[PDB]
Amino acid sequence: DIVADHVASCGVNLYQFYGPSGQYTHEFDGDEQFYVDLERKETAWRWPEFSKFGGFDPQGALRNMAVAKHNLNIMIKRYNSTAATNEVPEVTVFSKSPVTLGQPNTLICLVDNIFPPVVNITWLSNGQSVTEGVSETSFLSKSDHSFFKISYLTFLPSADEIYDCKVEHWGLDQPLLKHWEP
Amino acid sequence: ENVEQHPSTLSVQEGDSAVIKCTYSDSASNYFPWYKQELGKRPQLIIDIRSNVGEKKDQRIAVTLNKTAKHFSLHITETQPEDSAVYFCAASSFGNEKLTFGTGTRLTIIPNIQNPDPAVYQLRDSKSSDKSVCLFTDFDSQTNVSQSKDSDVYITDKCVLDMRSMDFKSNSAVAWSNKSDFACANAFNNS
Amino acid sequence: RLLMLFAKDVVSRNGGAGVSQTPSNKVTEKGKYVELRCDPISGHTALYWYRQSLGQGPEFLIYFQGTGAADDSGLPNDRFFAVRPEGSVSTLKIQRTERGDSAVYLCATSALGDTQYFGPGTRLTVLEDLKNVFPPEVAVFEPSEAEISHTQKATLVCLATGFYPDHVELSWWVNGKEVHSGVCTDPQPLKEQPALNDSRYSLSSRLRVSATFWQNPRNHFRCQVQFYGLSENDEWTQDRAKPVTQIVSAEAWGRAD
Amino acid sequence: SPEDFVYQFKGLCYFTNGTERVRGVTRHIYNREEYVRFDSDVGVYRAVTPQGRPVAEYWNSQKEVLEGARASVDRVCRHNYEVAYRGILQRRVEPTVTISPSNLLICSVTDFYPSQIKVRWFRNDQEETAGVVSTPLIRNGDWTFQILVMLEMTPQRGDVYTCHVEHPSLQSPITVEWRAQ
Ligand SMILES: *[C@@H]1O[C@H](CO)[C@@H](O)[C@H](O)[C@H]1NC(C)=O
Repeated sequence: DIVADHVASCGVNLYQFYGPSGQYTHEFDGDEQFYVDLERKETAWRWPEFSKFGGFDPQGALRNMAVAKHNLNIMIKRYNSTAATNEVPEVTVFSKSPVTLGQPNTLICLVDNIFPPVVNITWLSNGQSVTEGVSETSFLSKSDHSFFKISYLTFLPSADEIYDCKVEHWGLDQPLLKHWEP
Repeated sequence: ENVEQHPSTLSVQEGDSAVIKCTYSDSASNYFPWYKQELGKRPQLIIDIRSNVGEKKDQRIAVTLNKTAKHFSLHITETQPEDSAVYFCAASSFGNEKLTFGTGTRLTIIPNIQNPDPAVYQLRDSKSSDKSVCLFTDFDSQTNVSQSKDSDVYITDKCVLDMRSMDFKSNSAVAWSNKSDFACANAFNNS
Repeated sequence: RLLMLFAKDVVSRNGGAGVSQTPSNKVTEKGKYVELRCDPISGHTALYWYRQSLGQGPEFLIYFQGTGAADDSGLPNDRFFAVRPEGSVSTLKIQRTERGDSAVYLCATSALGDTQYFGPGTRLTVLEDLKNVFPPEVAVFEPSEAEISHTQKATLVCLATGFYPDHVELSWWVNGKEVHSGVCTDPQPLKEQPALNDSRYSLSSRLRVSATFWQNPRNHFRCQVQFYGLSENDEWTQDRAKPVTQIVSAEAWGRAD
Repeated sequence: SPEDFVYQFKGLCYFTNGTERVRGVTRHIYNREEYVRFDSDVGVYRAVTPQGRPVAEYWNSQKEVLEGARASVDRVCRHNYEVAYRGILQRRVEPTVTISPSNLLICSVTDFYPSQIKVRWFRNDQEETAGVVSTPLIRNGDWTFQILVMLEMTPQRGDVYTCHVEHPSLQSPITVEWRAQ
């Protein structure tokens, strides 16, 4: 246990054999400053107000993705090809701010204890798929080296719409719905 | 991105110092190596400098760096002919480790010839060769050797040899032909 | 203007003292497949491949971190591909070869990635046909008596003539050891007829020994010109000997008084 | 289900008391298991597991790797504090305090940053503790927290309730009243 006022991750470097795929992010005190888009080779900010402090050469990431790609192969061998244990994620659904009908708000779907980092998170409005007003965080890191991820639905709380968050995972026998109604 | 390098070609007297200037664009560049390349060989890493120092010295060689003006150069003092090569500056950054090179400087150190004694000798025919060969040797490095104005005789440019257990250096140029009236007398030039 | 840094990952382990490439020269014709090998400085985790169109400086092709590609942005087209299956040796494969691919292919490696040490490079020489590949004729010419008397030194001259494409490696051997002391080869060969894209090349060299050395009949001089041509297996259907990669050499022994 | 294998490599910087005590750690993880760690307080690569013993052995002998990991704290950690972290630590977002009944009264302090918050409940200018429950800080995942602090109340005509909030972004506390209808 390391005591500190603050802690950055100047590089969470995620690489997995399934895909294969990767992710490169920096985090300051639990929050994602930026990510690197590995297909596009382009640094990207989910929350643009943070470009203001710190650019980043996409090349630095693609570099470490190469190393991880190499090292994962080494480490697979040493561990006798020991496949990752699927975890059972904890979904919870809550609002950003207090609920007032007619007041625009953002719904927050929190998927904790994600492992491995493979999850489809969609929203449902009256049991139908919503694509409008949905956005995500990247896979955020945890000291037990599992991940969490957070999807957002912006919405107009109405007389009747009923919302669900649909989470799909390999630790889940069947797509898991979490409900939220005004 | 890009790195610009001047001059294009440089001739300096043995002894004098030589200077190549370079300039880079990406302000993030943190590492700046220089390479020497002899003909038919790869670039040889001779000195490098990082953006936390302004100057580095290594024997006859010196490298400088202005991170605010993005200039960096190479100083070769007390030049010796072995120094004759193509030199390259390159630049690298912390996240992008590939080197991006300059267009090359072709260094030529003109060898100071101590006691010139310019003479033209003839060499003895090979049993297996229909040609005759003349050797122009022992001349001052300033001396001109012009190319053949006759299709049937071939004349090479000058070249410095050492040997290298004495304090001896010499230039030479070879003329050869199979033309019946080939006189070593005067295939060359002048005062 | 302002960038943050990061923790660089390092390769896990689970070559020679310098970076080697062989051969120095690969000579082929259009449309054929060419591989360029490169054995890294042993222990070096990062390998780079650069291309040098002669006249200009090196330009980046691909960068390996261990077994995997960190940066492939420099590969000129989809006919280029590079591998490094054991994170050690790396081969560069060029698929359907065109004249425009003619360059020297440098290889450089690094312990971690930053500081790069190059190899001697492989010059790929891609031609229309192989109909003009001729190996050299080598001839040595023994020293002027007049030079020997005047300067008490003896200059021998080697002449490699009649070869195409250019680029041969000329060495002087004396009593079974290569020599560099007293030697100077032309820095550039010359066209035997400059008015042609089809011209063949000549090249001279000089070895200069002391008179006593030349005058000792036990001293054996050889002038060796290495030539890069077609390999043993390559089709050849022309009225003349197959211009294989081969050494051509001429000799002289020292002569008394 | 598809079989997967996972590699994580984290470079972490721990700061304390400005930039006085700084501490760099790197973890190399296979699935959920850190197998080899470099820790600027230890000074060298340590194996956390059996599988990390030879990797750390090797790296520790390479003068250049060891030295690079040692410089990391000053070259990377201390640099990022200057480039980003210091300005991020300047970031102040004010909490929105709102009271609503669900006999339970829910003070909902929302949208704030940084994380440090005090929240107190009152009944008639007298602090109520016995009847308070709070959530942990909740992380919104944008750059804000929120927190819900409940007072268990038995409302009477006359009574004034006050949710009282202190946060680094506020020069003075926010108070929000709720009068028994
Ligand atoms: C923080 O560090 C400074 C000097 O770096 C020191 O003066 C100050 O007392 C320190 N504060 C604490 C709480 O350690």
